[PDB]
Amino acid sequence: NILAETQNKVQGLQEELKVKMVEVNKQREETDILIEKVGKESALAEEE
Amino acid sequence: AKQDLVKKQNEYAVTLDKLESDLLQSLSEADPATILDNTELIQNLDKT
Amino acid sequence: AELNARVNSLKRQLEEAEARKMIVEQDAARCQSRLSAAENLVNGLAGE
Repeated sequence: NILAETQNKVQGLQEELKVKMVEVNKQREETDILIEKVGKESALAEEE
Repeated sequence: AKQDLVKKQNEYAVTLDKLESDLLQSLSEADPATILDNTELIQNLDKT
Repeated sequence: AELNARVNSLKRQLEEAEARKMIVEQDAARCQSRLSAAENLVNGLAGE
């Protein structure tokens, strides 16, 4: 019973961590794409 | 080889019962946030 | 001169964005490591 309660708490923590990884990773990918677009714009603007 | 095995089976049975008893007391004493980061508990689960 | 000033402001914004991305990426990596440790602990608890 003690092990089962600890396991349930661990499972909840793991699920929250996985959700954070899915969210933080998605945010990082979006930021990287935006940064690449900004860099291309700067490269074009600099040439002009 | 038989006699050594029988002595090994007795030894292993005493070590297993110590590990189970060590796990129950370690889980109760350790906090739910500490259990996830506790190195001793991760090592203990591998040994078992 | 106006174009150069705008380019400099854009570059400063890009550097700030890169720093935010770097720290955000390191936080995401730490979260992923914590999630993996939690998953290993959960697997051990389930086996027990």
